[PDB]
Amino acid sequence: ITVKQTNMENIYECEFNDGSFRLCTRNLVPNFNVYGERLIKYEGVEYREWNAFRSKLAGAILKGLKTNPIRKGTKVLYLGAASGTTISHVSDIIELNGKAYGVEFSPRVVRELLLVAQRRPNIFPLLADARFPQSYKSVVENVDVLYVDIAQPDQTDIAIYNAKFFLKVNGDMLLVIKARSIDVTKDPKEIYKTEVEKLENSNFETIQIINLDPYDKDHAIVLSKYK
RNA sequence: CCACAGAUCCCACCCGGGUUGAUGAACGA
RNA sequence: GAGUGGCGAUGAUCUGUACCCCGGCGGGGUGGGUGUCGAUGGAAGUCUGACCGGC
Repeated sequence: ITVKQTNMENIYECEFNDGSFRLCTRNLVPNFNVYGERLIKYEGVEYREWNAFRSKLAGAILKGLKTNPIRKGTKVLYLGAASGTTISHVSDIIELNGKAYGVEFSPRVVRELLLVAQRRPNIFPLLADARFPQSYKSVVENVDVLYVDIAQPDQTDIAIYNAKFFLKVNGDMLLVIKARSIDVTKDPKEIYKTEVEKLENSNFETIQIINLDPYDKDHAIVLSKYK
């Protein structure tokens, strides 16, 4: 075993007893895991193993995401927080300084998000519909990163709408494009092109476009900058 | 010896089972 | 001149030589099994489908 820093703040890799390499984050709440993930101690510091198959952000990293705009003390608005798998990892990355506002409109699921956000001062859960930022306007601030993973046909439009509400100028947006929930009939690759055009036809400046394959089928993630 | 009975067996329908479980399957608030 | 303090059944040794280490000893780690509990940890990991009867 060995753990060491990567190009990106508070994100680390492990050399393993066998010789595999897995991503991990520095555990903000030591002894405690959110999904079933492995806890690893090295030189008396505890890391949480970041499974790429579950977290699209880890997936994006392993698919060579240039620069990660989520770091120490970053303010992120996180649309589609779901059960808290990925958002827990951005909690770790961001540390007590930065803040993460987790928007999620499915109660059956915010149920389990609560448990994550109780243990974590970083995370401000919100049972609200991301199509109406008016209904959480009164709790959030402006932000550096708009991380958007929402299952919706008009997911791109929703994201833009939130952006002009809460995204700082020169802030970054990580937008997960879910082809099969925008249209199961269309070709995933046509969809990626047309949704990126929406961002450009607003004024987002496409920085990097990644295809999340192995890890996520018919998905892509866009990193771009709001102007 | 036949006749006729008997009940069984199916045998197939018939019904219910039954698409909201037939089966068999060794326990321990 | 008076009182105290003096081996020993009313009881020494042998083995948990742990490893080896740095300074017989100090400290160190690695060990054993054992007390606690835990983790989430690890366990063909989670039955079966042709026709069941009543008549």
